[PDB]
Amino acid sequence: AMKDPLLNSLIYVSRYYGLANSPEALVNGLPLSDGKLTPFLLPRAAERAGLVAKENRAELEKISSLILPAILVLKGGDSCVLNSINMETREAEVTTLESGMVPISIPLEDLLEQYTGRYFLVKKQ
Repeated sequence: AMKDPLLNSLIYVSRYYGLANSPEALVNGLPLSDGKLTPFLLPRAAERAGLVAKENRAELEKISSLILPAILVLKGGDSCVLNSINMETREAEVTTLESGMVPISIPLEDLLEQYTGRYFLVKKQ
């Protein structure tokens, strides 16, 4: 059972890129907090995966579909992958710690209420 939301989100993106990385490799040599990744460590974890991750600020509806999947920082130390947003149906597709590796649909309103305004742009090295 995965408990680290940022690690779950990073593993999903690594896998989306066909990059095989144990959760172990991704945290190797990093100083975790209460056993978990934080936004401060995530660029170095991404490097260990063969990715580049960079934190940015944007309102949710300003994030381009073109850069997805992105990792959203959510209130309370949580995170998810943003896979897509449909503005017609007002639904977002996200991958959460509870959904594991499976993207799920949620109401856009719900994501807006938890989103902090900060996200990671993730791409291959």
